Amino acid sequence: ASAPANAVAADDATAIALKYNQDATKSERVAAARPGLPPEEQHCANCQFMQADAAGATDEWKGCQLFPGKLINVNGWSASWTLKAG
Ligand code: SF4
Repeated sequence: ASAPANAVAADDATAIALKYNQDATKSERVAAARPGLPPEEQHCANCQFMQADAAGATDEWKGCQLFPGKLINVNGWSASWTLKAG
């Protein structure tokens, strides 16, 4: 439940550029509708680019390639998601 001290801020420069919503339920994913899988089934957990092996990862909060020294919620989402197809 509780967010980690280093939660990626939704309003971080990176989160802005990426449109990282932190919550997939509220996420613009619905509109952004990335290819691969329907928006409802998209979140960081399924993201090709996610560093699961983040230095400090935990189940709810994994690392994103572009967001070092913070963690993104696995049930969050951003624009450059891409369904894990590799
Ligand atoms: S690139 Fe992937 S892991 Fe990183 S914030 Fe976007 S959806 Fe999440």
